[PDB]
Amino acid sequence: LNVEKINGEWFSILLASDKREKIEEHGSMRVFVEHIHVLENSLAFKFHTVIDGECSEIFLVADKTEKAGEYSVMYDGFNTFTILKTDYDNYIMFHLINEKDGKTFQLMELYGRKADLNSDIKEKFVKLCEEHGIIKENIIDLTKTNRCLKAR
Ligand SMILES: CCCC[C@H](CC)CO
Ligand SMILES: [Cl-]
Repeated sequence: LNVEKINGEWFSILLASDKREKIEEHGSMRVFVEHIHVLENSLAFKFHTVIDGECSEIFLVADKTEKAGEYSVMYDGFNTFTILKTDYDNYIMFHLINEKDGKTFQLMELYGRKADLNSDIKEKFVKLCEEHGIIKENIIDLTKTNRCLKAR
């Protein structure tokens, strides 16, 4: 991974979790990326989210941890994440682990440089989710939901 090449604008495409409530319409992890800025020691994200039907912004900065490739950020508990796969100019796949209260769950996210991605890429993501114990019923195609695109 050449992390500098993930800089710039992205769209949230598929969102998946082994704790489905977290990514349902009112879940804390139901956020829609707008950009990722690469800094020397971190990744700075801008997201939108819907709160009571209205779009709103969320900004997070994730710091490099002591494990190469891994980043951490506080948001609804303590999160660590890695980049699973990317071609830089079309798709990126993230894997995240949340811890809160002694409990954990996984999130996986597929982002695109455009507002949609083709079915081949989506199906490959779905298979990768399954490989992490995230079942097909726990993968949401955000392109058929409110992603706050009008707010970008
Ligand atoms: C890299 C994943 C960012 C995930 C996000 C904020 C922690 C929630 O969907
Ligand atoms: Cl939308």
